[PDB]
Amino acid sequence: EEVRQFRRLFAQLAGDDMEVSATELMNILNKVVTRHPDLKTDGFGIDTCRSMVAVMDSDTTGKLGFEEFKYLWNNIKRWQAIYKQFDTDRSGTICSSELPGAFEAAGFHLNEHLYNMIIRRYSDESGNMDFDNFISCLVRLDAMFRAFKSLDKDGTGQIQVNIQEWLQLTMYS
Amino acid sequence: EEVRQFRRLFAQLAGDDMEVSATELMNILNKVVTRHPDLKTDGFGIDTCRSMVAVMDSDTTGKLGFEEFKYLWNNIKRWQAIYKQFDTDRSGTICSSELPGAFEAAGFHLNEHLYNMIIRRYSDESGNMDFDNFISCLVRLDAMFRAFKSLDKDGTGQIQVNIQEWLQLTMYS
Ligand SMILES: O=C(O)/C(=C/c1c[nH]c2cc(Br)ccc12)SS/C(=C\c1c[nH]c2cc(Br)ccc12)C(=O)O
Ligand SMILES: O=C(O)/C(=C/c1c[nH]c2cc(Br)ccc12)SS/C(=C\c1c[nH]c2cc(Br)ccc12)C(=O)O
Ligand SMILES: [Ca+2]
Ligand SMILES: [Ca+2]
Ligand SMILES: [Ca+2]
Ligand SMILES: [Ca+2]
Ligand SMILES: [Ca+2]
Ligand SMILES: [Ca+2]
Ligand SMILES: [Ca+2]
Ligand SMILES: [Ca+2]
Repeated sequence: EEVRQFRRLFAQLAGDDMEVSATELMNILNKVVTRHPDLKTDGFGIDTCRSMVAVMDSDTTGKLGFEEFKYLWNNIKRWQAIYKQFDTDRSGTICSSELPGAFEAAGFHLNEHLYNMIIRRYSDESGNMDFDNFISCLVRLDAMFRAFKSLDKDGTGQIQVNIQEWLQLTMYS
Repeated sequence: EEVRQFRRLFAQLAGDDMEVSATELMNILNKVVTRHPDLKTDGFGIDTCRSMVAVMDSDTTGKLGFEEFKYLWNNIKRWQAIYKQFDTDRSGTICSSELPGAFEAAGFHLNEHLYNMIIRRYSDESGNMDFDNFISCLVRLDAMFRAFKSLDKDGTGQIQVNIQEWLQLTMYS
């Protein structure tokens, strides 16, 4: 049903090597947002898309297999709905006061300091975040929570990170 | 003298707020790299410059002050010299086989696994890395080593962090 449409989508996007490259992902995300005039964006750039692919590429093939792509695509589908719901002035962007509500709706309850850091890193000079920056941020945030969770086997809220794992987790992202 | 020139050029670049934004940095790196055609590039994009600024913004103003800028600039100047030196076929690009000499000359000794990841994230389908990607990689890799070492004064090879700390450390595009 939806399982067959999705499988078709992935097959046609992934093409001859049966995995989704950064460039394939970039072209599809740009194709789709082009149809949503309520999402303001200067575009999905290659560098951003290589970042998204690396962070999602948990088997280190270089590209996104079916499950990796499914996980990402379904996140974006939920996250775009959130963005539109929380763009309560229809600017096409998420401003500083809209951001906490949006991230919280996505399951990320941060604190003022962390929201300010993300606005600082991801939002523009007026404190507005456009749609590709918003998705780029959430992919990584979601990945970073997941990485923490894997390392926190005993549920102490502290993790021990060796230098090798640190370099992999930050450089292959 | 060189010191006076550097201060003038920074003052001119930083303008009214006396700090260098990601957009200001993008513009000057694109203007300078165009004068060095041996450094082949598809350009410095805004996302890559926002990341550089973020990783260099140690007083969290959101932009690079004089000392933060100088430090990034001096690294870029050393690193461009290494890129030219280790580009032995003169392709304007750093191939997989040229990369470790270059990283070794920058002071970094990474295992094969980490090279594979960096090559997948930053080089093309032929294993060639262009100049903006080489610089983006090195600015990040340096910053990540420096971050880890700051938190591991004793050289245990490990750091311990909570979720807040982990997010502050990693939430870098
Ligand atoms: O449920 C799904 O898989 C959907 C996929 C989808 C929607 N439009 C598409 C266009 C192409 Br060319 C392929 C696949 C498409 S419909 S949900 C939706 C918005 C939505 C879903 N993913 C999005 C990504 C981006 Br970038 C922008 C908008 C997206 C809606 O109902 O509006
Ligand atoms: O060759 C040039 O264009 C140089 C420009 C230059 C020197 N000092 C500058 C200060 C600012 Br705020 C802007 C431009 C300046 S002199 S060579 C140099 C560094 C260097 C060499 N190649 C480079 C490429 C890129 Br992209 C960035 C810097 C590069 C230097 O003297 O530091
Ligand atoms: Ca493919
Ligand atoms: Ca993969
Ligand atoms: Ca808004
Ligand atoms: Ca954007
Ligand atoms: Ca400025
Ligand atoms: Ca600063
Ligand atoms: Ca070469
Ligand atoms: Ca490039």
